Amino acid sequence: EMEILKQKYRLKDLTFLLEKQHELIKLIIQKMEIISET
Amino acid sequence: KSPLHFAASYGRINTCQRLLQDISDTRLLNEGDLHGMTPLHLAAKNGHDKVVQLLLKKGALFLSDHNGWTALHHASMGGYTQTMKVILDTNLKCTDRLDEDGNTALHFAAREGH
Repeated sequence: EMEILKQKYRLKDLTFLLEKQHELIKLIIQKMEIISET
Repeated sequence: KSPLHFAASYGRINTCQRLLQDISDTRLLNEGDLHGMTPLHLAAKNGHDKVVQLLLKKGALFLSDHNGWTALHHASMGGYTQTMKVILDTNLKCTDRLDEDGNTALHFAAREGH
């Protein structure tokens, strides 16, 4: 039980990190110098 | 044209401010994609609020694409609450519209579980 519980918390931390990273990448597109391939 | 679809589809606020300074030009925003999607729906789908509010201040007229989906519908898939609040405060007549089969904005919000 405690091992699956630990896995659940680790996966929650992982998905929080991935959500933040995805928001960050969206930040990356929303200000880009797309001129050569515009 | 296509660059407008691209830029409005990914939250390029400065470019939008640049290339829609022509007030008399109206038909280009009301254009359609291969699926008829209007930039509003694109920005609602791709997580962007400043661009959709900027277009709304122009009077986007709330176009509807194929499959009957509308801006609120596409904004629902993704759980972006900010676009919901900035698109609902303007008019309450944009919640009960219906798509090709009968699903509403609530149907899709529940479907994606936000």
